Amino acid sequence: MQWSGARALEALLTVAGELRGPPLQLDTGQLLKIAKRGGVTAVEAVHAWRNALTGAPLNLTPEQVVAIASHDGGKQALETVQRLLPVLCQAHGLTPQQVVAIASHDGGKQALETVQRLLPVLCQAHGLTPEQVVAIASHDGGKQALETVQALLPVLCQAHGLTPEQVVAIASNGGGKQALETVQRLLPVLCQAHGLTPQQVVAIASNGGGKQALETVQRLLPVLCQAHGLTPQQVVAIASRGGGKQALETVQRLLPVLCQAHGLTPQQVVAIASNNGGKQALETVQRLLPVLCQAHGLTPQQVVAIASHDGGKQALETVQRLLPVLCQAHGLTPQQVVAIASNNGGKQALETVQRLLPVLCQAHGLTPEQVVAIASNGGGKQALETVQRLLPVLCQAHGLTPEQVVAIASHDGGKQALETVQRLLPVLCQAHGLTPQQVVAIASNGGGRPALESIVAQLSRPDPALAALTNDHLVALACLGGRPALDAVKKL
DNA sequence: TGTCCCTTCGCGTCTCT
DNA sequence: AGAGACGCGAAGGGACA
Repeated sequence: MQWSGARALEALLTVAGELRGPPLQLDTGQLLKIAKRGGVTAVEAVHAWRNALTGAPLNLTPEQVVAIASHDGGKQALETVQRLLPVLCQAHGLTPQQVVAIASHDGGKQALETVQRLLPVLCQAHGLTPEQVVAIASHDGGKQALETVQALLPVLCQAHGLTPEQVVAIASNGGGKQALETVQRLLPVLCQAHGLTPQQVVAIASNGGGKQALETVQRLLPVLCQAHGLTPQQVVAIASRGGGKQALETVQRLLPVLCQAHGLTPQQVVAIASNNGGKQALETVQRLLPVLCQAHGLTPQQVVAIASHDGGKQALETVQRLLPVLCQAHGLTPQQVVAIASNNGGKQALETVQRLLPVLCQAHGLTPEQVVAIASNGGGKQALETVQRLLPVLCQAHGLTPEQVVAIASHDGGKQALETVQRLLPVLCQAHGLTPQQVVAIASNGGGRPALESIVAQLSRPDPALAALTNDHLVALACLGGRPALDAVKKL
């Protein structure tokens, strides 16, 4: 495509077709996906050994191969997986899914090779579970996290009195080596000098870009409290709730402005920045707040709500754009649009709503009020889309009212709930004698899926705290609490 | 042009009261 | 109920060969 070599672009497009060909069945989006983050060697390599990967001792799925390949160094990983997957699975007892998960990142070769080399000395001499070692390694720069963990885990646990859980939490992100190193250096300083509980320091470090956040706090903590009247707790919030270095800096820079000119409480400013891409939200509310509280739009309170979530920027922009079209064209109050946008993935919901509202309301016979309810949760897009698919099959093949399906959908994780009802409603109702309404009741909550999955596992294989509770109790329990409630009872 | 490592950001799901 | 934690992963940048 680009410019350097000559004429061998044939060979590239040759292969591009043969991967739609018959070991893998790659669609366009996937080849694109590989080509994009993986590069051409990646695409070359998939083809290169696509039969070897599909069967043999590996028996990987296509989407697994895609997953491994579509990353910087993808080629290297694919080669390194062929070599090591069997030995890591047998000689160190990992699942394939685990080996893949290690591999599906930038520098997978380095991660895999380093696991092989250090999985024992960690699990043995530092009593770490393999789960934990995989966790540390399942990230960009895994080699470094692993390697650094080995070096510092004695030191961090002896001299600074940290739990191993905490060390793993820190290392189990991108930039582990850095966060670890930076903690070691700054833990005393931050603790004695700036007066922070080690718990808070670990909180901060246990995100991506922790090194930055630690350093930035040390520097900016005094100022934000002294000059800007923030509590250290409030500062730590920002620095560990996603905002990181960026948010802290942005807060300092934009705090006076948003309070004087745009008239917000610092309590709100913190709320807004205590999230991923605070910087983004903040800057977005600095603009846009006017045009939202004018161009009829909304109250500051409402704007703050929309912004106080991951990807607030997206939400605010999607609101300003689609607010008129939804309100005027599809007949929604601004109150509803705000509700829809006041969640993770607001942009996604609003957009999905606009395109599925009519579809649901004519073709599937829902009220708008219903659609809004479905949309007014985290992962709205997913529910709406799943409702669309699964409504007819749920009502016909499994005989539920719509009002029921909407109930199941109207909760965070709606998608999972619905899907899981589909899998389990039969086995539950016939094999263990539950009644749809019960199964629906269980599902109509947060954590509806794990509730159901738990409820089944229990009935099919009556785990240690057997009998005692009859089925109707387990149901009532699961509605009340869910998987927490059932696990909790099992522990008694 | 590939490989490896680091940081920021966005979406989705579950639980803790 | 809503806030907060957790998991997953895209995207963007830097360093070096």
